[PDB]
Amino acid sequence: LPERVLEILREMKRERIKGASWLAKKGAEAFLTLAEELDESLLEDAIMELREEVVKVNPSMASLYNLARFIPVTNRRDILKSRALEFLRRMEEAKRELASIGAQLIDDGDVIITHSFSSTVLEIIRTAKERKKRFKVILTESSPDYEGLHLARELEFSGIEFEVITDAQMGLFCREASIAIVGADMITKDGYVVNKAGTYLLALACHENAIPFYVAAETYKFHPTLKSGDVMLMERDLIRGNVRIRNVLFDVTPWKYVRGIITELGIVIPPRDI
Amino acid sequence: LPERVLEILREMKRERIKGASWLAKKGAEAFLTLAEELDESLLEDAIMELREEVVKVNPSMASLYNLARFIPVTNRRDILKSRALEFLRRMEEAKRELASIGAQLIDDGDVIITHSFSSTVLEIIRTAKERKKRFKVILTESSPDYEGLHLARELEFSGIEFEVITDAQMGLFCREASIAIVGADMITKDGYVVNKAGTYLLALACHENAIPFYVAAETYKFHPTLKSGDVMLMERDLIRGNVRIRNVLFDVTPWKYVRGIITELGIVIPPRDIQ
Repeated sequence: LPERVLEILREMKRERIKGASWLAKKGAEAFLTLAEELDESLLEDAIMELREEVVKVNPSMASLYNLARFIPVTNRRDILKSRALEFLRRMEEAKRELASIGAQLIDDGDVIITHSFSSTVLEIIRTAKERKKRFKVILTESSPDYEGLHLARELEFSGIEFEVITDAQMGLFCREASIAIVGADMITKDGYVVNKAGTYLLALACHENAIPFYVAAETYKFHPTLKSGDVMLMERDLIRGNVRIRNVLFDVTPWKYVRGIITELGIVIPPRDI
Repeated sequence: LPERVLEILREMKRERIKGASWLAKKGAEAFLTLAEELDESLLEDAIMELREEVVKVNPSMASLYNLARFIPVTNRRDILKSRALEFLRRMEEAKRELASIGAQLIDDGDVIITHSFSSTVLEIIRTAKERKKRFKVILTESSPDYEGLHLARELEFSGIEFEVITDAQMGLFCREASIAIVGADMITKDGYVVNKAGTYLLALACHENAIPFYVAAETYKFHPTLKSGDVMLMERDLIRGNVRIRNVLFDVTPWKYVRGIITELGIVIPPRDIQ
C-alpha cells in the first residue's frame, strides 16, 4: 500500500476520541487516496489489501466492514473514488435524517443519560435544541481516553445544560434520567448492540429502574451476517501509573434491554425488525 | 477540641486510598488523643462533640457511627482510653476471623473479581493464598482516585496473580469470574450494602451472568437504625480537563443481588439474618 494510504490508516488507529462516524470517513479517504496514488494495473490487488486493513483498524465497527464491502474490486480509479464518495454522502444523509427522528423522540423536560461519544447522538441532541425543546444531559467521562469530556465541550459550545459523571456512577444516575440514548459501533444480525465498554452496565441499571433505553444507529452500522457470539471486541494497549491495565474498548448489550434502535428509516424494534 | 484531635480529623478527611477500616483506627486514635489532652471535668462534653465530628468525616461508613456509640460519655480518663483500645482490639480480631471464613469460601481455580479497595477483602485473598488455594483476581482501577491500583500493589507484594480493568469493563469481566467479593462501608438496617460507587453495577452484571456475589463486612460495619432510603452518599469535588465532574463516592446495592455477607461470626444471609 502507498505511503499516503498507510498514513491515513495510522491516523485511524491513533484516534481515541472521534467515533465510528469519523473513522468511516477516514476509511473512505483511504480508498480515495489509493485510487489517486496507484497505477490502475495494481489497483485490484491493492483494493483487496486495503479492504482487509480498514476492517482491522477496528473489527468492532460495522461501518468499516460495510465500507469495505461497498468498495468494488476494480481497475478503474474513477469508479473506486466514486464509490468511496458515494458511501460518504450516504453516511451524511443517514445521519441528518436519523438526528431528525431522534430529536422528535425527545420530550420537553427530558433528562437524557448517555455514555461515551457519538457524533450521531450529539446531532440528535443539537437538533432537539434547535427545535426549542428543553432538556438536560447526563454523560460519563468515559475511561480511559475520556471521549466523554469531548462531548461535554461540544454541549457546552452549544449552550446545552449537562452534568458529567464517572462511568462507575451510571447506576446512581440512570434513576435521575427520563431516557437513555447511546450510539452504536455495530448492530449484530441477531439484534445485539456493540458499543463502548460499559454501555451494557448502563443498560442493566436503566432496566432495573424502568428508564427507556434507546440506541442510535444508521443502517450502515448494521452488520449483515455477524451474530453476537462471534463479535470481536477490540482491545488497545493501556498503561497508566506504570501498571498494565486490560482495555477491551467495546462490549455487547442484549436487545432485551433496548427499547428501540433509532435509524434513518425510523425507530426499529430488535430483534424482529432485525 | 484539642489541636491534636482536630488534626487527626483532617487527616481522616483527606484520605482517599485506605477505606473504612483505616478511618476507624484514626477515629479511635482521636479518642485516645482526647484522653491525653483534657481534664476529667471537660471530658464528657468533648466526647459528645467528637462523637459527632467522627461521624461527620464520612456518614457513609457505619464503622464511624458504631465507634462513636462504643465510646461512653464518661469523665473517666482510664475508661475512655480502655474502650478506644478495646474497639481497636475487636476490629483486628474481627478482620482476622472474617478473613479465615472468607478464605474458606474461595476454591481452587477461582477467578475472583472485586471493585475498589477493602483491607478486609485483601486479607481474605491473602489468607486463601497462604492456604495454598490457586486463583486469579480481576480488579478495577476505581475512578477517580484509583484506590484499586493500591490493591494491585498489595497483591503484587503477596505474589498473587491479578488483572486490572477500568470500571466500565466490569460487565465484560463478571463473565470470566467464578465469584465476586467486595467490601462494604455500611450494611443498612434493611440489608442493603453501601459501598464504592459502581458496586451496584458489578452486582447487576454478576447476577445476570450467574456469578455468586459476596460482601465482606465485619459486624461493626452494620448500622443498627439507618435504612437504605435514608443513607447519605458522600461526595468530593472533581475536575478533569476543564470540566467539572459530579463525584458521588458511594452507592447502594439491594440485598437481592447479594449471596451473603461474610462476617467474623459467619456468613449471614440478607435481609432476614440482618436484625
